[PDB]
Amino acid sequence: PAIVGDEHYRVAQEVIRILQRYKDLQDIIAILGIDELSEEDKQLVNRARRIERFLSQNMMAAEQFTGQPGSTVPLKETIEAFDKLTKGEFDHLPEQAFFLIGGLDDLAKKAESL
Amino acid sequence: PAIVGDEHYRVAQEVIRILQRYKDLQDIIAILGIDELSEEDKQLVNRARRIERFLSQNMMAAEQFTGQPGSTVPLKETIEAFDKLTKGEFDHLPEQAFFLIGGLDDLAKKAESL
Amino acid sequence: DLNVEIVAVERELWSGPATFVFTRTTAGEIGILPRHIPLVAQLVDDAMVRVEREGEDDLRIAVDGGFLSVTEETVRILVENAQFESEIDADAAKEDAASDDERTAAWGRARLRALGQ
Amino acid sequence: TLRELRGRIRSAGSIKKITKAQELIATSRIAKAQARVEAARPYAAEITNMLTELAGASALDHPLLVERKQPKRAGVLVVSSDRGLCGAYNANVLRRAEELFSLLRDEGKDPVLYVVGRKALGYFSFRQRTVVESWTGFSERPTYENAREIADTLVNAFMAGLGVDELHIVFTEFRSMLSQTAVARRAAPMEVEYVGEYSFEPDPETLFDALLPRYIATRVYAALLEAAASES
Amino acid sequence: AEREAMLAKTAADNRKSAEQVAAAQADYEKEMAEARAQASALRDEARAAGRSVVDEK
Amino acid sequence: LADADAMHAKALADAKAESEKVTEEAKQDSERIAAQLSEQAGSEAERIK
Amino acid sequence: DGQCFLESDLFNQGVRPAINVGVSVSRVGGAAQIKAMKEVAGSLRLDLSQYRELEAFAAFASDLDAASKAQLDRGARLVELLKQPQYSPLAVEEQVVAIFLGTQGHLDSVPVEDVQRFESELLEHVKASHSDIFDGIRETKKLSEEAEEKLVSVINEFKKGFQASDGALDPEDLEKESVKVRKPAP
Amino acid sequence: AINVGVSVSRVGGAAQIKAMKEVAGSLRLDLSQYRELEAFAAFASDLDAASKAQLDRGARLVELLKQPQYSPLAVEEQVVAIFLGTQGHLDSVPVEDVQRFESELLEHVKASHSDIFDGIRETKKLSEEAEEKLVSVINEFKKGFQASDGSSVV
Repeated sequence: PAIVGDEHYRVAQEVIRILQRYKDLQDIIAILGIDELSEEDKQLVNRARRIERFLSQNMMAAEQFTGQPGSTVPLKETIEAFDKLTKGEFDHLPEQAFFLIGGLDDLAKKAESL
Repeated sequence: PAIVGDEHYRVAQEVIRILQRYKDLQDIIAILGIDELSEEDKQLVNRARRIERFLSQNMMAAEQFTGQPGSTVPLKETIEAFDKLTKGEFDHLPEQAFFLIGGLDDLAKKAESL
Repeated sequence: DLNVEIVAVERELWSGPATFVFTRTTAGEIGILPRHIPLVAQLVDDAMVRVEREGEDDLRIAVDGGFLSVTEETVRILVENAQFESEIDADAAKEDAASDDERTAAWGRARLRALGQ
Repeated sequence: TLRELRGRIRSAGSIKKITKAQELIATSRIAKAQARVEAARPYAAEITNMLTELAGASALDHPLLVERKQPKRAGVLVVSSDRGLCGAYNANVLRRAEELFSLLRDEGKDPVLYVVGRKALGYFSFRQRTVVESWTGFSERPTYENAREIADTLVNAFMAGLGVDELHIVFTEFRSMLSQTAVARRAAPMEVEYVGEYSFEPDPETLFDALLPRYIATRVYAALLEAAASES
Repeated sequence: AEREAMLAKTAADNRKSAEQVAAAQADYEKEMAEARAQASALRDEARAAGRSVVDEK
Repeated sequence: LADADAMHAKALADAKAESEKVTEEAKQDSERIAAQLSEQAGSEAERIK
Repeated sequence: DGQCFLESDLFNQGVRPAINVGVSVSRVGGAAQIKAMKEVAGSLRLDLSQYRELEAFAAFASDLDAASKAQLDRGARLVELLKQPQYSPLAVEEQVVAIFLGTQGHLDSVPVEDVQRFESELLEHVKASHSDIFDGIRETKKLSEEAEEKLVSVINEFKKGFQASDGALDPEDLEKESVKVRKPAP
Repeated sequence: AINVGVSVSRVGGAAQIKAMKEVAGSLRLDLSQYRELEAFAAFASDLDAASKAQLDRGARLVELLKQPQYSPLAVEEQVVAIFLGTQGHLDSVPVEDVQRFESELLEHVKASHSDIFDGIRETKKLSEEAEEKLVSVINEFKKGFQASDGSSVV
């Protein structure tokens, strides 16, 4: 936080906390099902499954893998988008909207495509 | 039973059984309290608490600190003491009467002290 | 003296000694005293019971449609739902009495009768 | 390879914590459910005493005490859990329900089916029979305000003779902590059992006719509390 | 009519007394907790300003 | 009712006093923080020089 | 440059050829395909690897989101579409039309059990009546917009002409509820 | 990331000042009972109150043990940190505010009441006068604190 500033460090450590708790729960969810969890844990799994997909990106060199053109996401927009995700402000979107998409203007445009 | 007397084997199998029940029950006690038990098993825990205490001894190594001498019970006394204790003939004495006690005639001397 | 039981479908709601007890049945208003004739009656939908409790005391109880039973041994009141005036939800009952559902308004008026009005 | 086995040990070591926790929780909830059964019992014992004493003076000619001349269509209530992990509970219920449907079709009747609990609703939506009505979201803690709605629906379906000629319930009796079973019994029409040997307001026929639907509501309530203690 | 008005006035005076006791303690709490928030904000502004002095120096 | 309104006036006066006391205490507290941060700022300048 | 990882526990469950769609890849990708196949199939590996991840997750869910249900049903159409028997090769002109049905969603309404019959019976229908769609795709390597509109018109004409395969207790042990009467039997 | 459930020291208490034995002697037991209880967090309404208090404690101790890098605490400040948790004064603070409460209190005491720290360091013992002064100053600080949800903590 002395080098990147605290806004980046908070968001990075919150995203890792959520994805670590999700990786711990996968073995429960695979057997007992998501319907069995606490409300806070089930909410966290629905955030984590969105975060995992929002860490995917349409790279330029992947034009031959995906057909779609590539995109670059600014550092500030990356921080703002994961700050909103960890606080649930996109929990009303479908899970498939975040996949390969790039930034928030693209996320909105794919959530409107669905 | 071939190498030590049949009575010693019986009393050892009884003491192991009573402590194995209490070891199974400790979870219910810790999570739900003694008030969540029935009356048949709460009478078993009343004996198991006292057997677990009565295994304790004023060992000679402690004479450095306690100033009292260490006891050396005959085998033929300890098989009687646990035989009487597993049948519940001492349940009206508190746990403090069984700590660090040594032999059975000493339990009589600490019970009349408390 | 009387021995009185108020029994709700979920709980043995009250039990104790009494001198007199007043209530309103589908055949009419009634009140009973220790030597009363054996009887079985149904309360009206907006009914209340008042117990003249022994040692100079009282109870006021709203009763959702109960049945009343008497024998020289004991008085038993069997109730679907009940509420004491010492715990009545008084602010709501004035609006509950105005509802379009017959039993909901009746239960409102029962609680208003337990509130002395 | 070792990494797969270290993963499976990490997995199973978590499951053992979660299942030992719910054994201890269920060991408390059976004490809450038995406390609620024994608290509900005093009302039903007194309503039975009052109903028998009214039946002694009544003509015994209420619809729920008289059989139909030619029955064709019988109503059945099955009750079941809103959660999983129960083990045999839903299977024992649904095997008895099918054993009962094969009794009714062997007399010559066809069942119409009412369901309590999301698990039986899932079963009778995989097997292709209809469900007339269903209720969910209370098998873990029944309240009398639900038993009221179930009894009104069943009794209004019997009294319509669409309509039914009989009423049955399928549920589990809690006998003891180590033993319980699914049971099926006819709730209507009721059998009258004569045995060796008051004022009424306004009349015994009027009270008996207004009391029997309230007895049916307390009997279905007592069965729902036995079902919830047995599930746990 | 004045005897009946004394009964209505005793009920309204009692209700409004109880409402004023509840509102009085609540009104104190609203101002006091707002001052607690402003005290925390004033402390934090001096903490961040002292941090900006460290960063600049 | 006159007692309850007198307690309402007293409660507003005690809130004025209590809030004035708290905001004054925060003014002393905020100075203490600023002085320690300036001592840390000066010690960073000494250390780097 | 890429893997076709053939897994035995996919082979056994009727997914033949048994390509594990998670691990399998080609790193040259859609640079090694005709234009029509890049337009039609361009994301299909990522869509199926997502379906298998969703299917492993939702295996014990009692209920799902509307988009999750749509993906879980689309995935099951795609897996039935990709199955193929030994010694039944398809020309690229027949592969473009076969994958076109799955990607544009024309298979969504067909019940999953019959996807293989619907595929096979459409491909031989198009080969009998509308063979200019194959001559187009083969001679120019592209699905022209007019050929896409014609193909969709032939799919909607065919779908109406299709035919889906649309599918002890003891009375002495039964118990009676009773009302007692303290008078002897008449 | 110290795994307090498996790490050990064969020297033990002979390496701790008396003021630290007086505080930390129950801390390992509390964290062991919390590690056993951890799965019941999904169901805390139904848990018996005598262990619900041990769950609420253990979650606050696991927060109290977190620490930012390059900030080592002097012995006289960590004994007051472990005291807040182990004596149960922290039990009324919401979990998400615990490290902020610890860091704010230690700055407060280091300003207004350094004589608590001087007394701990110079005597190696948390005397009853220093303890009665400290608890008075913890309550006086609580009245001046606020939680991240805006609630009071008193």
